[PDB]
Parts: sequence; C-alpha cells; structure tokens
Amino acid sequence: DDYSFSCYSQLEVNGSQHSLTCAFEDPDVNITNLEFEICGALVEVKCLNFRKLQEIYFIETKKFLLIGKSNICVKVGEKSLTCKKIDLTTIVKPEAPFDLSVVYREGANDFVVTFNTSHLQKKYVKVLMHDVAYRQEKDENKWTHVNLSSTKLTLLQRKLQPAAMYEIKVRSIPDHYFKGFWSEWSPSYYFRTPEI
Amino acid sequence: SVIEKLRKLEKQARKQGDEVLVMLARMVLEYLEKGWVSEEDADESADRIEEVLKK
Repeated sequence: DDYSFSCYSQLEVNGSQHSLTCAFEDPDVNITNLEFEICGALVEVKCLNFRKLQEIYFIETKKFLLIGKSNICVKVGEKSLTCKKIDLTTIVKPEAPFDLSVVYREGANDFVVTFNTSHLQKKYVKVLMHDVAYRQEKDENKWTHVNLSSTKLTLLQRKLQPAAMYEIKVRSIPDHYFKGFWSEWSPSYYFRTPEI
Repeated sequence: SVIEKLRKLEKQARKQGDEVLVMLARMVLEYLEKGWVSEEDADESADRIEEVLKK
C-alpha cells in the first residue's frame, strides 16, 4: 500500500477529551495533497476531519463512542485513496510516567523506585503495565527491563554492581480491556550504588 | 443472548472489584439498548470483558 499509515489514540488526554494521531509508515511520503478523515463509532456526527500538523494528522475530541470500529481514510479532495477499519480502544498510547525517584535504604540494603502516572485518576485507561529499564551508564544496549503493575519497584543492592553509576527510566502500556502501544519514556534518573 | 451475557459479566466484575469492567459492561448494555452499537460489536466487547475477568 502506497498510502500505508498507523495511528494511536490517547483517551482522556485533556480532561474528558480524547486524541487520535495518524502518520504514514513511510516518512518520505509527500502529504501536500493528502487529508485524513474518520467515520463511524463517533457520538453525534458521522465523520470528522483531521488537522494536518507538519508531518502528523491530529484530532482532539470527546465524540468517540469507544465501542466498535472506525474507518480512517486518506483522501485527495473527495477521492479516497486507502481506508482502514480501526478500533480506537486497541491503539491506545498511554501518557508517559513522571516524578521518577530512586532512594537507597541502608537498613534494608535495597533501592526503592517510585513514579507517578496520570492514568490512576482516569475513568477508561486506568490499568497499565509499566516497564522499568535500567543500565550501568557506561553500557550501550545492556538495559535490564522489569515489568510491574504498581508504581513502586524494589531492587536489591546485591543485584546491581557496587560503586557504579546507573540510569533508570519507566514507560507504560495498556493492560486490561484497552490495548495499544508503549508510552514515551519518562525522563531518566541517575544514581550511584553504594561502595559495599 | 448478548444482553444476558453482559448482565452476568457486570455482576462478576462487581464481585471481583473491577470498577472499570462494571462501567464498561453497563456502557455496552446501554449503547445496545439504544441501537448505538450492533449486536456483533457488543458481543466482541463482552468477549474482551470476559477475558479480563478470567485473569
């Protein structure tokens, strides 16, 4: 497909408003004459037009029914080039976690990793799986990934190298009725393990 | 019946303490009674709810 694209939704991203972001899978696609439209599984209206924003297509609206498939079409004026049936509840990209913090406790000989997510206060995409990734700063392609369903991870002092600089970051994916993609990574946090 | 499946799932989600699934099963029942969604889409949605409850 010459007009091959992919999308991600963000539910309750701005209060009760949801968002939908589409882009061509080939980044060199010339979008001069190309417009995007979504029809079906909408609340009061039949169709909605996307806003073209430099390289992506975006809609921010409350009018998503969130049950049933929507048809997203690429158009040249009124002619449809390609259409795709997408369920907006299966393409959710969570907002990134924030407020990442690592603390070392001498009494327990452990690192307590905590973070926050705005998804805990939402109605729909409340349940996520998180991915905490960490590495020794000096390394490239040597990240260790740990999954968790809460916002607190405990790492044992003996499972990390002593007297070393570590980098740690966290991301989330929907893990319940809603499916989708990994969020952006949170900013990195840097710490040093004790000398032992 | 799709409607009876959804009322069974809502009760199971209440018992399991899953407030998101209670809200979702009710939303699907409500939209189906109004003709806002098809029986096909309501049945696939009920199958997704049931799969999360099984976990």
